[PDB]
Amino acid sequence: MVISINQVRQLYVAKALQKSEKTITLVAVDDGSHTAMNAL
Amino acid sequence: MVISINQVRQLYVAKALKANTAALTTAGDIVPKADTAKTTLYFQSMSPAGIVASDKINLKHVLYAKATPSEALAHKLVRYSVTLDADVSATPVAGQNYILRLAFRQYIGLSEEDQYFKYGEVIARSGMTASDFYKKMAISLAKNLENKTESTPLVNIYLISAAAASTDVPVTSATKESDLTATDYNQIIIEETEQPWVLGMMPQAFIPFTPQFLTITVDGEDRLWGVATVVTPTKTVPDGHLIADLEYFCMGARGDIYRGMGYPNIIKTTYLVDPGAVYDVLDIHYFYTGSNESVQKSEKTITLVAVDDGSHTAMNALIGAINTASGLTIATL
Amino acid sequence: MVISINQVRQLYVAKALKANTAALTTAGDIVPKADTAKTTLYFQSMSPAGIVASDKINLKHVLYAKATPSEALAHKLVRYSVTLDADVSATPVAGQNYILRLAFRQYIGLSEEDQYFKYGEVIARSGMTASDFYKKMAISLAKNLENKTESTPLVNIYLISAAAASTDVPVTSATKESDLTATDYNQIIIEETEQPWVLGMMPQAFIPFTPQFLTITVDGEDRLWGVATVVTPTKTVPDGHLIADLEYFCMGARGDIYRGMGYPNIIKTTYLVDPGAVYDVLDIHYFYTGSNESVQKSEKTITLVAVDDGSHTAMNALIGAINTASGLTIATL
Amino acid sequence: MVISINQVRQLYVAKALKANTAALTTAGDIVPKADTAKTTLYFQSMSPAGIVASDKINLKHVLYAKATPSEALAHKLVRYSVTLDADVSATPVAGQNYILRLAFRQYIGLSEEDQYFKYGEVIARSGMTASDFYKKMAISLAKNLENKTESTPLVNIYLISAAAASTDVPVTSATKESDLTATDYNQIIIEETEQPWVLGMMPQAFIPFTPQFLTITVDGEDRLWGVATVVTPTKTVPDGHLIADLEYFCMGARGDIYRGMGYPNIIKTTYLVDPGAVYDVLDIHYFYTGSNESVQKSEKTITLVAVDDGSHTAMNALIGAINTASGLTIATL
Amino acid sequence: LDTFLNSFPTREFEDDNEYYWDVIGSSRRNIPLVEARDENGVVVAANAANVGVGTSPFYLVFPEDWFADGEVIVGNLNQVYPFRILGDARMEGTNAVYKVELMGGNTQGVPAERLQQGERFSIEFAPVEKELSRKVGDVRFTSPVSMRNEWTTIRIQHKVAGNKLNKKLAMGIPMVRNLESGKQVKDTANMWMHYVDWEVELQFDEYKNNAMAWGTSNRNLNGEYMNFGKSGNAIKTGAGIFEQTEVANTMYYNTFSLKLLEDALYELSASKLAMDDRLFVIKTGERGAIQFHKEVLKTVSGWTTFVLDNNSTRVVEKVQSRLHSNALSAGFQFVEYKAPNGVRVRLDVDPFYDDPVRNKILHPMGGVAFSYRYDIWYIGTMDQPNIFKCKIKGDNEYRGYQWGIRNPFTGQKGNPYMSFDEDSAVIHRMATLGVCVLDPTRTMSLIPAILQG
Amino acid sequence: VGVGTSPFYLVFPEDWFADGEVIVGNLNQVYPFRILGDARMEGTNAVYKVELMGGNTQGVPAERLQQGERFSIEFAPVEKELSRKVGDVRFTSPVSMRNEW
Amino acid sequence: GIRNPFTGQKGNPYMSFDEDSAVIHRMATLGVCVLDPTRTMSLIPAILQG
Amino acid sequence: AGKLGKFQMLGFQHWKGLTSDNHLGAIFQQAPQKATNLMVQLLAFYRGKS
Amino acid sequence: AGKLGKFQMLGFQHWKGLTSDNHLGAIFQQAPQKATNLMVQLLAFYRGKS
Repeated sequence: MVISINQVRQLYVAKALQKSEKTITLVAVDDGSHTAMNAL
Repeated sequence: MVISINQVRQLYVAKALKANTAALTTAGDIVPKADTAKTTLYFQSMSPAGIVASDKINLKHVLYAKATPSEALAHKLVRYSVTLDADVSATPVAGQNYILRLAFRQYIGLSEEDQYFKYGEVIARSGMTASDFYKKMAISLAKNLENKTESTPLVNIYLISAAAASTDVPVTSATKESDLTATDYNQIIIEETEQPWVLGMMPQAFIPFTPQFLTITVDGEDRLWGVATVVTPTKTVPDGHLIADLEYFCMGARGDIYRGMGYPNIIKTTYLVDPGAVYDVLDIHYFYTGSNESVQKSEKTITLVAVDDGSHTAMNALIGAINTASGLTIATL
Repeated sequence: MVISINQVRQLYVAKALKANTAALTTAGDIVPKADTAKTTLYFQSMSPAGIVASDKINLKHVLYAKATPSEALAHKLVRYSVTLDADVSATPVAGQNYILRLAFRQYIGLSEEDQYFKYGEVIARSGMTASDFYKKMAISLAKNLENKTESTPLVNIYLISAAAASTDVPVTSATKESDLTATDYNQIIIEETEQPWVLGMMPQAFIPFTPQFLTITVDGEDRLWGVATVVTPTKTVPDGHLIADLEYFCMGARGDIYRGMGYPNIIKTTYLVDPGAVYDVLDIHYFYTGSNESVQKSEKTITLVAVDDGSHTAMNALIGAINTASGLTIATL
Repeated sequence: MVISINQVRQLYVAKALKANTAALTTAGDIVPKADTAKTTLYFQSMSPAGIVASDKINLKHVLYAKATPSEALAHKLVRYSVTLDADVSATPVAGQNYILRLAFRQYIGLSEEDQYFKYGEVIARSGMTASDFYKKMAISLAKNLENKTESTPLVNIYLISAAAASTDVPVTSATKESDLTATDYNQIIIEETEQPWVLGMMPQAFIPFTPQFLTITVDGEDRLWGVATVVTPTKTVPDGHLIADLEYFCMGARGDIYRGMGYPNIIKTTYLVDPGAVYDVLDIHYFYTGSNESVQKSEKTITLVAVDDGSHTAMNALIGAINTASGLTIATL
Repeated sequence: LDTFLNSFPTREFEDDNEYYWDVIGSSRRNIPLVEARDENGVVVAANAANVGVGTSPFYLVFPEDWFADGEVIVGNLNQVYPFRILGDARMEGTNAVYKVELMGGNTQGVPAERLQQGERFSIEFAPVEKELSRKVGDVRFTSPVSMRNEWTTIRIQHKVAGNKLNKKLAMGIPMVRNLESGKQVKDTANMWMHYVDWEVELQFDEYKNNAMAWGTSNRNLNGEYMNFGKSGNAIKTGAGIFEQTEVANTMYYNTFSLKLLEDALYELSASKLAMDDRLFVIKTGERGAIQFHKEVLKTVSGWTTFVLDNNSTRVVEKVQSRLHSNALSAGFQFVEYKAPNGVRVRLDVDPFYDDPVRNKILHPMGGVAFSYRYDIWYIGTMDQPNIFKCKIKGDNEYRGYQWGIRNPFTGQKGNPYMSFDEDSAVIHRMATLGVCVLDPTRTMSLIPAILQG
Repeated sequence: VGVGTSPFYLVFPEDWFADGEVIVGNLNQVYPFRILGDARMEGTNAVYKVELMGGNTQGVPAERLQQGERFSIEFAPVEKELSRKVGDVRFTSPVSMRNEW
Repeated sequence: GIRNPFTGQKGNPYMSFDEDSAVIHRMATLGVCVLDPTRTMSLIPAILQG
Repeated sequence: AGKLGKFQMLGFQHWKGLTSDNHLGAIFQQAPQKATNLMVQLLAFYRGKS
Repeated sequence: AGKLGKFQMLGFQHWKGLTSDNHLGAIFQQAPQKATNLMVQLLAFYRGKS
């Protein structure tokens, strides 16, 4: 659903490895320990 | 789901981490690419329709880059422990109706003025114990909450036995007292429930409540028969549904906003996340400042959502890659 | 796609085969259910939302029940072997425009009156062997057909070095003369292409083509310079994209016909066919007849699908079960 | 030349590095001055009229500082290798006039609309060897190009014998058939000319060209008798004429914008760059930002030049000093 | 270029919203054969005896249920081997295995070479008996499709130090005013704002036209635009006339031939045009008209049957002079070719093809490869334009200054509402635009390969 | 080089192109180029940062980035939302000639 | 910036910032007073404080 | 067969004989009819504005 | 904040601050206009009434 943004928000999925603010969001799967994200 | 933005947000799924722009074969694959001077950073993601490169991050206009685990996004389900206040009586009164009232807010409507009350009643008898009372209360509560005709899964009722205070046993409208044999029951837990979710239509929402008791006459005086103590949550709501609604929204900035508006004549976007997986996130906030007069900051953010496996692998590697590429010092999960 | 029905057709996916109604947990499980009397037959299927059962088959009113293999449903891609006819000349004839015309009958439309013509040209020079000619012709064919600009895929050009008559050296508009270092090329294969497919809006179609040659003066007489012969195809288009549109159509019989129509006010059907897999099929035709004046039949079709590992293990066990259950003797492909 | 400015640019020549403002005696002497906190950086230059100091650089506000060598600025003279293509004929075809057409694109005007063509004609004979053809062709081109007697041929022409495939052989309208004796000539080279340069009013421009051939008749078809393939250049216009116009322009931001307008009623400006020497360069970009409500930026460049002497000794010392003084780490080219 | 674009009409929309139109086509089909099977289901190979001997029955397998019961279906050899659908189709999952019977007196059968993959079948009729007839036949339907186009936006700016307010020029050397053609013109203007009021307009309309014609699409096939603005939002470029058209009906040659051309143009005219209305008007550059001439000659030069005499051709005409009383001129040029049908190839050379600034690739035979390029732009006649340039109503372009104390663009000399304190001015100009070519297949183009990739 | 819309540098002999403008090489749209920032100066040369527009996903042939290649100015495309400034304009001047007796 | 979505103005003669946006700003100055706080008695529940 | 533009979903779909309502939903000629006069306002006592 | 009907697909949505056409397309306020004065009729020589 719709969120509030700091002028943009763009998500990339790592399935296999005057100021205008921008945010880049990377997601990856958890296997119980935090691997594939401390790998990012 | 609509959200707030700092003028833009982007999302890219890290389904697999490669080491070159030549290994982006499967969709979701991604690599962080940065100059050896470490002046810019960007990500080459493999789209289902090919390959892409995220906007370029000027490493001297970086506001904050933090990694978020999945435990921090899994909504923790509120529990309420319910018992008999030993002040009025440590046991039930043999002729009093023990009514319980669960007041609900943010029922179908959006507001707190959207109130909704469900009840549970137990008229108590002489030889009744606390165990029997809790049992019958749970049945009365389930038949009104854990039924199969209520449009919404309001709560989840449980029972705990002093022999195993760690094990909670469920109670549904189908449960019968014969299935509840233990004679040592000491409380009734009442959790929230994961509500129905619909990608881009129905965001992950909840309906909280307060167990409000009614009065009984114990010694000719109106006194409450119980207490609703909050306990440490035990169940959670994984973030798969949040990340998918974030992707559904963040793929309407670098893509089609008429997601279905005009059905045969659409552009079908191919979202890449599995709402049944738990992702661990990385949000890099940065901006763009222009030249002499154009000093205003265009702030930006991009999110990377990788998968979790208990341990936070698949992001510590992603993090290490971004750190060696851009020199940034991001904390591991 | 849209198909012709003999008053109805139902589809059910058989992802996993179980032995009980209790084992149906995952959304592709299936059981063939019948009684010891062998008087009726039905299938208990696991849907995204709970168990379902198919209409009941009167085992005395079965008209036919045949399992097709996956190979039968894969469209073979017709391919020609283009050469220069040794009667005109076994080698190129300098100064002559060796033009080649490729006709396309079912171009964007669907009629045979909607044609499309793409060309390939090569002007020959002295000392030009046959391999050099085929090289140059394949290159000019790619640049006109396998370009990054044509709205649609049309053909797959190849080359065959007589030293390896099996391997089909491919060619694309990116390929350059130097990438082809052989001297024993003897034919220009031209194979039809898999056209693009999207579930439920673009049926799996093909554009058929015939290579038409042109004239060249060899010894004073206008003569055709080549001969196009069809050879046994070697690339087949699996049925994944086909079973998938079948489902899309046959699931609106059990469910919603308003697919995506009023975009936010819709019932989203969840489909279990993977368009990247290879399914066998098991179609069963039967009818219902009434009592003493409603003797008119109502023929009704039911078909089942199951992935193919190459040896048809999934569907073979499927029907072996149906035969142990219904007395029928369908043949194990 | 008129370069572009990001709100300003300025140049300071560095003939010597003295390490103290007391050691600045002769012109071109320079010393990088920076406090011990490295909060500001400036340069003290020994002008011919005394001493001047560069604007003060807020070292927190340095955008890019890169030292570029002299080779990076020496325009390479595009060469060509005209030869008979063995495809058509590895020897001249008697009776055919082998016309060659030089096509000049940026002729006096700036645009490519301003074209200019110089031709060359050679009719072949029996026994005429390739070398003999290249010979007569070079001569015809020279006698048609160099026969202006004013400034310079539009291109320089050379022959090369297979004996010494590296040694060129000039060919001008004064050259004679007898002057050219060797018979193992393989090709005609056509290099472009360094046109005249005038400080202030005639910048370093060039005239690009392509040799267009004209068609002859081999066995039965019109055909281009040769191929013009580029070879690696072997002559580079040095930097001197390029830095000199830079100074002439960058010394009207410090000095007078009028240079000779009111000719006798003008100022003599002493330019410290020798237009016949090679100079490395060192550009620094920085800005100024105000106190409050005055956060607009004023970007400004400071250029420093130093004679290259084989190894870049003059600029590497200047860089090392600026690093020890300012705290930067500019890389030594 | 500006004349080339003014040759097209304009369409005025209501907003900057992606739009689509309906595409309705053709109906008549014929079904391919997948397989044919013996009386026993055994599939017929190619090297096999005929089948259906003695009006024996057999099975035909198709990729679709398109034929009904009791219908007569014919193959490639129409009406020589007629097949009768004597039974409904028994579907093998998607293929409609019919049972058939030869119904034209056939006694010897039907060869196994006419019952092979690809064999095409249409529908003749459903014949029935005079008396006691039972039901046969059915009917069939179709459905159309649609297409889409987008828009784009452009921006220009120029900043000017404030001292350029009433900044006279000595005019030692005359002042110049660059023009659209490329020509300079000596101008008599002391103020230098005259020379920025011209370049911003010039550079801006050039931006528009160069994008309108030579714009490309930034979008993927998933729907994602791939270049992201400095703000972070994605840039949404459209596509130009050329890119929208060259997706269909475009050949890339390394060698031109009137043989190739007439085949293309005739085959098309047969499939699409009447006998008349096959008049094509090719548009080319001067080098192509030469290339056309030389090839028409190469061809006519092969008409060794006829003899060409200047009495009718007049390649050697008598001119008046004084060096002689019988003095002759000599020259000709081919400009048309009437091929064996109402197809007729006229020409129209346009300067837009010869421009050497835009065009940088050089044909080795002279000029730019873009003049060796033949474009038919309006095949047939459409009730409405197939190519039109799109604009929005009221929302076309916006101007604005971001200046401090002095506005040289206006001569204000005093700012109540300052933007900044740097004593400078900026001008900003933004405009949206787009173009559509409804059908890319209604335009032909013969292009040299060096203009490719 | 421009594989996966990666950025690279187009060195030039002067500063003729602005930020956000798209410049076109010899092929003139097959490979569109977008200017990523203002021109850094290497002496008199103007070094730009670029990236391929036009859906490019495979790059640009190295043979298409050698000396002498010609580049023109195509347009300056900008986003539809919150669009910051891009572009510039350009100028020229005459010449003269002489004679005697 | 270059255009105002608030008031509908498409051309900006005095631009504030170069990014194409528009931000509104509104402020009020307010006050409230009781003359005599003894004139109001209240009975507040004890759970609503502290 | 095949597509003409870069973003085109629909292909020419054909069927034969008996035409059910699954056919009419497969050619996009079925849609849920928007009940305009029916609309629920959720019942609550709105203590806002009080 | 729950499902009242059985097929209720929408949910009460809410955002703060600056919006985007994406925000408006996520709440079903952006739709593509259909060009009704435009229609491509594919061209052919229709030899069916012959």
